[PDB]
Amino acid sequence: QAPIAAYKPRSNEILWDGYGVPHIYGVDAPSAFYGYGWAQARSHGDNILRLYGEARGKGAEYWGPDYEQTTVWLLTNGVPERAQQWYAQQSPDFRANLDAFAAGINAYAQQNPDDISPEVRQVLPVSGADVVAHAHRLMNFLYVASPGRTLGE
Amino acid sequence: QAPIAAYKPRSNEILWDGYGVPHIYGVDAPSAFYGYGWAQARSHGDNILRLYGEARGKGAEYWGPDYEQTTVWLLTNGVPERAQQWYAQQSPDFRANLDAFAAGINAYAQQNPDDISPEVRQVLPVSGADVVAHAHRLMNFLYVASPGRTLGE
Amino acid sequence: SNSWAVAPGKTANGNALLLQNPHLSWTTDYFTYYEAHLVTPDFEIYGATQIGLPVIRFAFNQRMGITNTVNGMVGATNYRLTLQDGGYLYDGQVRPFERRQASYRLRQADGTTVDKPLEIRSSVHGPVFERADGTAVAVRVAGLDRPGMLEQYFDMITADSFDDYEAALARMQVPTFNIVYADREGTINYSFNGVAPKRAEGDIAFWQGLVPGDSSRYLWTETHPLDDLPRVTNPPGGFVQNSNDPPWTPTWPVTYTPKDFPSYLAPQTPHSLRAQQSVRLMSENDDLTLERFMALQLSHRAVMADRTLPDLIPAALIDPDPEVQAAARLLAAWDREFTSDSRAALLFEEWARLFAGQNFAGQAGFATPWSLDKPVSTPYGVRDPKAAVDQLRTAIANTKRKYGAIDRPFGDASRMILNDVNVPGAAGYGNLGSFRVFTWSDPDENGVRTPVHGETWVAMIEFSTPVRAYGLMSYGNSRQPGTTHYSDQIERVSRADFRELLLRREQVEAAVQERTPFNFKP
Amino acid sequence: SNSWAVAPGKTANGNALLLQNPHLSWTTDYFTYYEAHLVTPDFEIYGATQIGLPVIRFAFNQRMGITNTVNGMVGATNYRLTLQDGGYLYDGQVRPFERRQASYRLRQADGTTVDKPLEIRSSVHGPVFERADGTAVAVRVAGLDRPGMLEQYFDMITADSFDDYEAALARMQVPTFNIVYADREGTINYSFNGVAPKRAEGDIAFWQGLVPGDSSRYLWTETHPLDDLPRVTNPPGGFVQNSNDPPWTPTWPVTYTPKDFPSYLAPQTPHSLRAQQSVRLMSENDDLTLERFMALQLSHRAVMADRTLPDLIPAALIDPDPEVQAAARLLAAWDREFTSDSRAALLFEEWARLFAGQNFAGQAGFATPWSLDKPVSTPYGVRDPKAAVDQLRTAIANTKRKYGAIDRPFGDASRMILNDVNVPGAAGYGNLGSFRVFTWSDPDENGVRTPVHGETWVAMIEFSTPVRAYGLMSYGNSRQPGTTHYSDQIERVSRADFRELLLRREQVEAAVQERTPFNFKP
Repeated sequence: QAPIAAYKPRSNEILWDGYGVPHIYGVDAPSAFYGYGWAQARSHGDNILRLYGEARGKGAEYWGPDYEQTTVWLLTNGVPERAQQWYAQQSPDFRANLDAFAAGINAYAQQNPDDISPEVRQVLPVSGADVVAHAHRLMNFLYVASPGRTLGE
Repeated sequence: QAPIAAYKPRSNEILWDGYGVPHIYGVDAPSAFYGYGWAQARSHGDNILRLYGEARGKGAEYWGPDYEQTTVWLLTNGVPERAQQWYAQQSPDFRANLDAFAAGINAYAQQNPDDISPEVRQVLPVSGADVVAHAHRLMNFLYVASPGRTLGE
Repeated sequence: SNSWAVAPGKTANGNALLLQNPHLSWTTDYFTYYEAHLVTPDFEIYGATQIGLPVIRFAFNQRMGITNTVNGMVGATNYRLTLQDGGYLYDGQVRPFERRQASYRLRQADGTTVDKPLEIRSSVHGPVFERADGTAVAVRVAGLDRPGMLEQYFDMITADSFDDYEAALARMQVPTFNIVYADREGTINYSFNGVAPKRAEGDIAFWQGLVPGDSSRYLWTETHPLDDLPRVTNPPGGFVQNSNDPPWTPTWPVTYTPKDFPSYLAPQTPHSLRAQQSVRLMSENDDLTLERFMALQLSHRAVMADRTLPDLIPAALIDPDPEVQAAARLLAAWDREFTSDSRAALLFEEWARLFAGQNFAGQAGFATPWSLDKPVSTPYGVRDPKAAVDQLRTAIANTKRKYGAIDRPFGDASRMILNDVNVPGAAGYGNLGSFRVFTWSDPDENGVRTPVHGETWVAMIEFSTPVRAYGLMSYGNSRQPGTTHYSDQIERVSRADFRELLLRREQVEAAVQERTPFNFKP
Repeated sequence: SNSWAVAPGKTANGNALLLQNPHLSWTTDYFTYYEAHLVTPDFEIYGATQIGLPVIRFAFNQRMGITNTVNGMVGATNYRLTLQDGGYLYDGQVRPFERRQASYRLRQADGTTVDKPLEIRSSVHGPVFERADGTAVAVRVAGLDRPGMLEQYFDMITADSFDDYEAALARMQVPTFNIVYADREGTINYSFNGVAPKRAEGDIAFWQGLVPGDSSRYLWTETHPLDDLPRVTNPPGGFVQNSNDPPWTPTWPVTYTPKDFPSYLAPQTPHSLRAQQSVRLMSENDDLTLERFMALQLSHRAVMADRTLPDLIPAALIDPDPEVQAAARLLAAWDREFTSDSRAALLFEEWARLFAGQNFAGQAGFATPWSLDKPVSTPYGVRDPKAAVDQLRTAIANTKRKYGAIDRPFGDASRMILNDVNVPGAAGYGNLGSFRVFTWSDPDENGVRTPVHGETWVAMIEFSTPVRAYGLMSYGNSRQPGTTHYSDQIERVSRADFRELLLRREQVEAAVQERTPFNFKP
């Protein structure tokens, strides 16, 4: 008993169903990640960009007081910088996928500038490192170590 | 709010339904008890007669070994005799009802001698005292004081 | 036996409801109930009573009705005698027995008789007997001077008011039984009736075993009057009940506690799961209709399953035997009702037979013991899940031996067979929680069991104007050889299809099938 | 979050089943799940993941799939520092802080920014913070040298065999989460994953509070490898599960016990009623089909009602207040399910809020405490029925204040409202026993509450050939302003009408609504 045949894309395309679910077909990994980034930007671009902004430690700079506590938390914990460090330690192939994903987000914003919330445009363009930064913040400084448990709030 | 009207029988009769349930109508109490005795004899005559036989302390005499333990139990406890004593202490009106009931059982056996089991004919005729004897055995020497609890069986 | 009385306030139409539900052997002759209706210009009574009895014990008419259940009133004392010098030791001295030489005939196989002597002895206690093990015992029975039992019941079931009923009940001529009452004016009453001797010491257990027969210190003489026994009238809860359980929760909330009576009147043992269902079925339901009242009577919940399966199932599931796991999954899927189609019921009874004993009354296996403080939710849990799982292993074997499979439909094995009528059974053992009772017998070689005892005379009455009542008699109204009225109601019983009890003249006339005119020639 | 993996032996068709059921806030941006499908000549992945993440965390394809649930791996330690002489006391001596002057901009209301200085200090433990109460705390986070989290998930969800999956999982780049796996070859696996520091002393509670920051005795350095953490593969029970409960009953029967691991890896606290349902729903069911598997996921049993109502109801019934009695009868009639039409559910939650606390996790009110020996049937009973009845009295008041009546239909108050779609709710709080979760918010002025957290991405996969999967996303697949894909799935959620997830080319082509050809110009 063997799995059915794996499909083999001949062109890069996203097939969306009636619920807004993206089916990303790429001729290679980078293409798939690029499409995934594009799709995500189109479906949740505003919040993704804002989140990437926070992961840079620039939440306070971009949006003010309500984002300052997180900025102090990420800066004091060296998150933005470690993100750069982790980004540099990625394997070549995976860095390409991360870069393609980031390029996907930028391309979408580039092609549809009117769909990007105004207060979030200042974050563009995002980079592979921003992608790593957000994942690092989510995993280690939101799930594992929360500001509440340290600050005792 | 008052109960519906109480029916008032003009003749003595038993109206049986399709399930063999007797509806005994009497012009007075004795008549009703007589009808009830007749009805009971027709529906359960064999076992009633046998039971009355046992309450006389004559179970062993009439039916043998299998009824001897009960005979010894009722005789030693003075049941047959106390039944006679209790019968004599009944109010006149209630003794009449007990007598009518007994007469009812006898009348039925008298009118339908072929429906009375052969081994139970020897008990006929029953008397008001037999009626009291059975009730006394059932209450005090079956329900309240059982031979098993005394004999330790 | 079960017994329910509902006050107007707890019903939809404002009329008291009454349930007659005695449980007795289906074969013992003197326990056979007979249905009848007596009408006179001065009284009317409808109901069932044991054959041979000239008065109806489970009666009702347009105005009132009563029902009974066993309370086991300890009206007799068995004394261990110390035999000495031709008499018995009493208060340090030797007393002589009252001796009477009697004789009785004993029928022989051939029909002749032989005379057998019988010496009847009495101590100051009462008649003397000798057990197989040699113990000399004297039995003292209370109320041997109460000749009016039959007339008291007659005056009770024929009373024109509650006061007359009580006055009659107060004569103390009926030596035992819990008696429940309800009438059209709205009164409901529960009475722990019987002739109980006044004792200066000892709890019920003490007076139930052999009491020392060597001291006047234990020779009682007086008996308790009605106002000394547990009684409830129109309680706050709007209902009164009794399912053979001690009289400590005859209603909810209660109106008295054990300490309010002599410790020898009634036991203070764990209430059966059926008795617990009784209290729940009444207290948890409001705005009752006769139809709803009747539906509740059919309750057949495997209450012990609710108290044990949550602990048993997980423990059984870890056993490596796929049959034990299969039995656990079968029991887990079960709705815990004793319905004809239940495939898990039989297996559960078999487990229960081991967990709680052959009569399902055992308490040692529970994790949380019974408590009067939680009378309808204890005992609970499985104390030793591992040992309980071994019991299940054995139960699986016993279920297969008895019924042929671990999942035979309950109603395929449980049958009600009378003459040529054979119908599917439902409901079951009261100690397992079933309110409606059918004490199933051991199965035959093909796994078929039938009722040995249980539902017999079942009636529900609404004291509206006129009254409305429904009933059924499991084994018919006649047991004479060849009668057509022995097995003609069991099919209805299997479908809970009750007949309307006809009290009104026109109803009876419309239903007449046979007429027996009679002349009572005094 | 819930997670189920079923081995072939426990299914009808012989193919492993997998359930992706993460529970997260419906509003928190970084917790928003997004559904996607990625196909390349070398791999394929379908599933949900948090927005911004370039890899799918809840993935599956024709060969395998995984799911995650929070296990709360304690990968960080907060130390109480003792400040002294410009440094901190460590092993009796004063050490200097590593000090770094930084600066950051803070946007003003008018859009301009101001520079704010930020000094970043570190002890030997890690970055230093100061709480509002003045406590100086240093946070040490494990795995700050694990840059491959995203690639590990990529290699995990894209593994060609279980061995590749394990090898990838073994890299220890994913710092937390319980991870469940299932594939078409029949393997199912549960892993209590995360980067846990090796500690020489102290149980989990010790390492969760402020640890002394004045001694190297508590400065950990090494971390545990995969083979040191709780894991289960193809257990005897045929299933693996986790509903956020400690890893002590990931399967039934269990394959290890707390003593088999360091006391600081996971807590040994009472399993939630939802986690207990999880274990029962799997262990008690056999011969599962994907349809049956999906029906079980919808479980919404008020398990706490089964553990408390038997004791509460009788106690409430004796209270003289007819409203308390009415609430007791309402609760007693309830089938104990969180269905849209339940008239007793809301009242019960309100009682539970007092009996077990606002989060329903309280244990002090139970009569029989929780025990790992009876992991799915304890705690149980009401310790103080009288006090519990007072709590009910208050609950009745709270139910009326919040919803307008003590018997408002659950689904009339519980609503799922997204944009203009407003549909009836069902199921509820996990701590009350509901497996399918909808953490309802406090009601508005009209008694209308909506989900704050709960079911989000829900998917069930059968690893047949080809695979068959169904799913639903509560809040749609888009949250951009004006999108039509935010509230277009909630109506389906209210009817448990799952969509077939399309992985095969022809299926996707048949469903295409928009096409986005693209050119990736590196």
